[PDB]
Amino acid sequence: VLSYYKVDAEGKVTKLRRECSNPTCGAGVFLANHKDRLYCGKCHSVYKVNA
Amino acid sequence: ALPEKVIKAYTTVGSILKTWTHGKLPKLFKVIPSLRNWQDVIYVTNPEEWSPHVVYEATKLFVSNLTAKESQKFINLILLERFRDNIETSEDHSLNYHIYRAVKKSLYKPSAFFKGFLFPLVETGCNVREATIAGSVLAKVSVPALHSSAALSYLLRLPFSPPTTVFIKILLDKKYALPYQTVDDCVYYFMRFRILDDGSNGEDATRVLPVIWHKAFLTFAQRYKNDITQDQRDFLLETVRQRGHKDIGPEIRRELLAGAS
Amino acid sequence: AEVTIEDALKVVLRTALVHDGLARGLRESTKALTRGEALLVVLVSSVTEANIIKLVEGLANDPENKVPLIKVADAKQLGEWAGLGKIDREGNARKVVGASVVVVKNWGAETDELSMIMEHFSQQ
Repeated sequence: VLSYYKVDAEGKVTKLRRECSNPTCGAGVFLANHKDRLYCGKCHSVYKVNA
Repeated sequence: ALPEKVIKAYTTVGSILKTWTHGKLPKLFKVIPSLRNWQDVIYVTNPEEWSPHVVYEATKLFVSNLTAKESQKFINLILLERFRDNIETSEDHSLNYHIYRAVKKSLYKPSAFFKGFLFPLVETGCNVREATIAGSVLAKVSVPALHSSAALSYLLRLPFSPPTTVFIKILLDKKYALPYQTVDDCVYYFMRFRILDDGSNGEDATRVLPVIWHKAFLTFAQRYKNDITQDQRDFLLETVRQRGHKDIGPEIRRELLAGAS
Repeated sequence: AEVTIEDALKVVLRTALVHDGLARGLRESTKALTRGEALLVVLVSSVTEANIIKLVEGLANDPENKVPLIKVADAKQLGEWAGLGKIDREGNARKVVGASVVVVKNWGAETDELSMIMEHFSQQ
């Protein structure tokens, strides 16, 4: 259930609400809405930042 | 590659794993299957002395992350031996409920399951209890056509035993429109149980045949009466008229007469 | 139709179904589209939302390698070009329901049908 691929034009996928950096896997999806507690998907490099 | 590490920290972790209550098995345990050398790492944690919650979170971790060749070695080395030890050591010789989980959680990709568990089991040391428990295992979970037909034909390439006949019945319960070579394996399987002339076919057709053969061959007569050729119908009716059951036999004859095309 | 073309994708979706690399969905076709190791990736662009259209135009036509174009629409018959059926022609009685747009990694079939519509017809 996603309509969040408003992407940049011609043509590559560079994403607002920026992605993750980890060799463990692909890490080509967003890191989006957070509120006083974060959760960066996958198992890259934690990321205990503020919201 | 054939190197390793210094610790030897999984003795301290594995001593904690023997007293583990519930939840998620710890973060130092979560890094075992990622190694190529996971086999020697897990043997430090004493896998034969676990609790079933460790069995669940562990088996959930190992099956859903190792490759099918690696999960083949995991099930072949451990879960098969843990399965037969859970049958043998238990004085009721039955399955625990908490051994009534992770196992067919692990079955949803049946390739590594069949390469690890089923194919050594039915070819070595299979009996009526493993056909009752594992017979209850095969029917409840998802399976595609290729594994059912291939493992079914692997059952049909075996000599006669009622525990194998249970698994044949369970695979005949799924009622899939089989490819014709699997159908011909079923017909060529069930033809040789009648008493032929010439010589001996060989000793398995002259022995008494239990009710499970009439139930599985009954199920094949029910679903597969409209997908077999007429010569196969006449040959299986020839098998029925020599080796039919007192009650199931004429019903198999009636369902084979009820078929067409 | 009675000639030797269009029938690659009919069979390459059987030989490439062997390796189970069919990244098929909105978010998760990008799994096989985070690299260009996929080769013959069919696409449609006509239902709703105008999003994956824009994704296919940029994953198919990036300035680097992996630049095919095989636009062919009507994904509800693309199940019929896929391998949902275990047909045995008069035997099927099976799950007829849909098997839509694929992302083909690990081809399985070797230069016989594929060069007909890819090489002979799309790339010069």
